[PDB]
Amino acid sequence: DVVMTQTPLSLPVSLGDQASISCRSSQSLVHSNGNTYLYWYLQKPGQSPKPLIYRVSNRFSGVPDRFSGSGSGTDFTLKISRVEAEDLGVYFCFQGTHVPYTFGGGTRLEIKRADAAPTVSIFPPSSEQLTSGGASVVCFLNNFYPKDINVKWKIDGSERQNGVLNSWTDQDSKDSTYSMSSTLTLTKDEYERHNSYTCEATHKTSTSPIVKSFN
Amino acid sequence: QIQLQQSGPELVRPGASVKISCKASGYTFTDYYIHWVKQRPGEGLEWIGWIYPGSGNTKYNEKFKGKATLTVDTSSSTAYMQLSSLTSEDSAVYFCARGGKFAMDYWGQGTSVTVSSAKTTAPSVYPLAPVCGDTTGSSVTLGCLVKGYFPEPVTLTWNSGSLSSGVHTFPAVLQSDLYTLSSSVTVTSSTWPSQSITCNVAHPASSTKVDKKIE
Repeated sequence: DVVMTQTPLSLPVSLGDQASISCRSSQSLVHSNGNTYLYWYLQKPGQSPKPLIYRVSNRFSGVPDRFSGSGSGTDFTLKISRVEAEDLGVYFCFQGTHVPYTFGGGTRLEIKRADAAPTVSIFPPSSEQLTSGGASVVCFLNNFYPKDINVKWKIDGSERQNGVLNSWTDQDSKDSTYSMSSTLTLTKDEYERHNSYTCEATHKTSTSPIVKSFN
Repeated sequence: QIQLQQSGPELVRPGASVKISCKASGYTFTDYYIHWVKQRPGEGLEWIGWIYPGSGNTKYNEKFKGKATLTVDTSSSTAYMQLSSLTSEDSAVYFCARGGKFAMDYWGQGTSVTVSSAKTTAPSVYPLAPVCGDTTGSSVTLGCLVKGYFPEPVTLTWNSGSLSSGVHTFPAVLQSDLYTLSSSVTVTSSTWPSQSITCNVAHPASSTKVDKKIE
């Protein structure tokens, strides 16, 4: 299968900015008939992809002139000249020259914002849950920027891999920050077999892990 | 004008089969290819294969041949995709798209296929109150954990509608055939405990819970 690599994978942009995304194939997409089948689509957060550039540089019909594709053989480039809020979403390049056709990983354009350190809060199981037999320890890492955060559960100093479920919100509408929830589920007489539960987070804002804990 | 309008069963048991349709309108069905593409959320797009409605000829992605089977009914200008022997890895959103041989331009809206062994299940809603003592500065963050429900959606509301500021409802994740969702609400330290906060959770497929975060 041909591999398509897109750069960056996340592009913060202030509205009105110029922006460039790139797509590199693991081999030439020039076809024997001379055409290069490199396409670019935009997926906006709740819907189907919409077509933007066909065969490396030709815009589709209603695509604003702001969009421009460039590149040849294996390295291609999309550029947006004055980004607008309606242009926020995920960008994917597509090679149709080799079977199977493959897409690039996606590049999300998002709003630049100042860094914001997270608010970490850990929650022991409820009386209600323990009475029913289970134990979920929940850690909320609210309102941070940039999206890249790495959270781990360590119960009594061991890092627990198994049993945590994570969920992320989209970039906040009136704030531009991100939020994450991490839930660790054990059984009551299993949770009862240890006592400190820690939720430590690593993020750009702090050189030290953000550690919340209890017993 | 041109519309690929999808429709095809969406909650299915593992080991079964599901046939999803894609009725085309606004252009001559026969002149273009229908391409089908799979998207596993939080991720990229995979090309499954195509059909040429004129001849009935197809080409599949090696990965999907045997799993996907592609079919057209030129009398109704509707194209189908049957998936077979479903497993969890098959829960994704599937798209048909009109296109030429090498690439697609206009895409249909998507059909979400969820593979699960569940029955309809009312959620367990759990209050998540602050850990203890050594915590709060200007704010206190409370939370509602609602778990083990099928199918989607739930309505989580904090104080029956007002208290719109400060909440984040995380997207539901399926884990072991049932879903879990969670919500944080951050309020000022002179608001809680004094002023009671309740989380209200509703599940169309069954019935409603209202839970107060005491302590």
